[PDB]
Amino acid sequence: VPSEDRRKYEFRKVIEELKDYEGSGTQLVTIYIPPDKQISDVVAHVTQEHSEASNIKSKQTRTNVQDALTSIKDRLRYYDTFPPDNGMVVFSGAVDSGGGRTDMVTEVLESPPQPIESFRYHCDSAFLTEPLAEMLGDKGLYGLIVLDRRESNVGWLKGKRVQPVKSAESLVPGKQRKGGQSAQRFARLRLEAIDNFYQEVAGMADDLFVPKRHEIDGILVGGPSPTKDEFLDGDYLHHELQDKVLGKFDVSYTDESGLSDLVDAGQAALAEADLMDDKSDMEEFFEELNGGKLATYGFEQTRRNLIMGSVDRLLVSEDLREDVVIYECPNDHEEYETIDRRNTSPEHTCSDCGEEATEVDREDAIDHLMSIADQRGTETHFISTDFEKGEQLLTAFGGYAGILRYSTGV
Ligand SMILES: [Zn+2]
Repeated sequence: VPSEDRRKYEFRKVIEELKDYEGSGTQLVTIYIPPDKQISDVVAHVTQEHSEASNIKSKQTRTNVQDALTSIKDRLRYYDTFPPDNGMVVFSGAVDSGGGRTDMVTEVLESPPQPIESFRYHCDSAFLTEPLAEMLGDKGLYGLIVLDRRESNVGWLKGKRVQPVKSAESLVPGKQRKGGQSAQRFARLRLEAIDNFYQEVAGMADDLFVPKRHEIDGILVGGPSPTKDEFLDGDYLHHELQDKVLGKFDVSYTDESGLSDLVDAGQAALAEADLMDDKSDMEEFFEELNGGKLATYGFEQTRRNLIMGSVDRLLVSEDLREDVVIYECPNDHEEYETIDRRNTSPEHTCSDCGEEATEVDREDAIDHLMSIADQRGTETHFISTDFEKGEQLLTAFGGYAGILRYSTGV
C-alpha cells in the first residue's frame, strides 16, 4: 500500500481512463466491495447475475454481459478471503473499440484513500466511478476533542469520516436546586475534580494520539462558552498536544455528534493544516530558485537530475494530467515529449539530426519520473494547486520540479 497522495493520483488517472470507455449497450459491470465484505460472497453474487443474464433478450448483450461476469470470477481467484485495506472496486466489460470490434476491459482499484462503505453491484453503459471520485476529497489525520461541563468526546477525523473513540462524564456533584438562599458549592472539591477531569481528557488524548505520533496533522478542540477556553487556557491538556492544536471552536453539543460539529466549524482551519507539508516544500523550492542553486524544474531537467540521484525531493503537481511519449531515432537518441493525456501522440522531429522520430512507448509522465525517484530513494511529494506557490508549480513551472542536494552542470 503506497503513499496516500500517490494513491489519490493513481485513482484519478485510472478513473479518467475508465470513463473514456463505452459499451454498445448495458454490459459494463462495476462492483464496490467493502473490506469486511467476503470475497466468496461477491463471487456468489456474480454467479447469480451470470445465471440471470441468460434471461437477456438480445444475444450480443447476453454474450457480452456473461463474458464480463466470467472475467470477474477469474480475477477474484487472485484475491484472498477479504479485499485489501479500505476495500476494492472491480470494473469489467466488453468495450467498444473501432469497427464493431470489442475488447474486454477488466480492472480492479485496490485500497482507496477512504475505505469503501457499502457493497454495490452496478451494470451500465458506463463504469460507475462517480462514487469513487468522491472518496478522493480529503486527506489527513486529525485529533478531535469536544468537552462540556457535563461530558467529553475524543475521536478521529480520518479524511472526511469522523470516528468517536473515547468518552467521559462530569464527575462533579449534580445540578439540582437553584437559590433557596442556599449554595452548597463544593469549592475546593469541584476544582480538584475539574482539574482531574481535564487531566483525564489529556490522558485520553495521550492514549489515542501518541500512537499515531507525528502521523496526526493537527488537533481540533471544541466546546461552548469559556468551558473550552477554560480547558484550553489552563494548562491541563499537556503542552505536547497543545502544540498541534489548530484552534478552539464554539460547539454547544458535546455528545458523539459534537465531533462532527467541530469538524464543520473548523473546516477553514483544517484546509490550511492540509497545506502544511506542501507550503513548506514550495517555500524551500522557491528559496533555492532565488538562491540560484539546488533547484530544477520542467520535465526534461527534472528527469536528468533524477537519474543522477541528485534530487532530495521530487515535486510534482497533483493536478498534472500529462503523458510522456518516448521516442527512438535511427541514431539511438531517446527523445521525450509531454502532452495532455487525451491527445494523440505528437509527431516529433528529432533535434540532434532533424529526422522524423518514431514513437516506441507512452506512459504517465509522473509515473515515469516517480519510478526513477524510487530507484534512487528520492521522496516524491504531490503538491496541491490550492495555494499560490502550489498553483505556480503547475502554471509557471509545468508541474515538474525538484530540490537538489548537490547542484551540478547545465
Ligand atoms: Zn535523432
